[PDB]
Amino acid sequence: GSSGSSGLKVLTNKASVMLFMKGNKQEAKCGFSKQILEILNSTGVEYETFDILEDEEVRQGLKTFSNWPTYPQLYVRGDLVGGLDIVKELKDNGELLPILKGESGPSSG
Repeated sequence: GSSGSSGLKVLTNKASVMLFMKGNKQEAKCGFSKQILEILNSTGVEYETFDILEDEEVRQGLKTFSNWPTYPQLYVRGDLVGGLDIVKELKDNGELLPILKGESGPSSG
């Protein structure tokens, strides 16, 4: 545990849909990094990005927490969802929108 800066869960629980990557929405190569994004966006839901470089501690602090240094990483509800390969998977399948949104409580009754 890298003593210093204790607030990961919060980060992953900052925005409905969290997306950690190098460059953040700000910068994006084009694929892989931007991919997930485009998808996280294509969904139409709400999400955000974060810096994993600027905050090295977080970098490993996350991978060490999620146990998936194979960024990017998507966090939903509370448990780690997965990486692009994963995210895309859901989306592709067509079961991400309902995963991102966050179903809860009755609708009609």
